[PDB]
Amino acid sequence: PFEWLDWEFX
Amino acid sequence: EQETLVRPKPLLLKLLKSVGAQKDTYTMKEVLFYLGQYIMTKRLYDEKQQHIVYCSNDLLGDLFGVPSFSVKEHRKIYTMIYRNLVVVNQQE
Repeated sequence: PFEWLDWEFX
Repeated sequence: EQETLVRPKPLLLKLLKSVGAQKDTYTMKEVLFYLGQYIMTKRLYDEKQQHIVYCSNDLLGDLFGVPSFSVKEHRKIYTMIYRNLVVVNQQE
């Protein structure tokens, strides 16, 4: 669920 | 496409080690990705408002110089990361 720049971490 | 070759300074390098990255030279893309994984694994984002990072009680807060920030603050994020690395002379 953690979105960051170009990526998704859950 | 963020291929800038960089050498993290000691603080940033410590953060990267937390997620298993122990090399000295990276692409910017790698640094950015590993910092995202850092925030994930340290659980520094708000479970109910996931773009909010609360870093006051983490080493990350020393990097950013603030107790909290939003992942929406792209310019600030890039700025603070670049100030914590040295861009390599010989690129490619």
